[PDB]
Amino acid sequence: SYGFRPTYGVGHQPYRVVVLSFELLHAPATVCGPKKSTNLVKNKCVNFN
Amino acid sequence: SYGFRPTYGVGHQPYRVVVLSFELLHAPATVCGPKKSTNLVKNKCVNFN
Repeated sequence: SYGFRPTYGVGHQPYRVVVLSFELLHAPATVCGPKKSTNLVKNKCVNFN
Repeated sequence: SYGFRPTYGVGHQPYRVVVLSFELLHAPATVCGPKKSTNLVKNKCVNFN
């Protein structure tokens, strides 16, 4: 057990760490923001995303 | 002279440092642990160390 106290230097103070672990998979997309969906074209070249 | 004091942050606190310096030489081995010596074979292929 560590035993950190609030009156010492930063070398013995607790820091909450969120280890973001992820992987780019074959699965359908889940979490990629509120970004605007656009229209669809079937004959013209576009910069699709 | 630094003049260190025990009531300041870690940026101004003395740290004892042991600089390990070594080199892999032709000389016979000296310091490589209590690891178990094994038997010897003269006709069979092995993974020697």
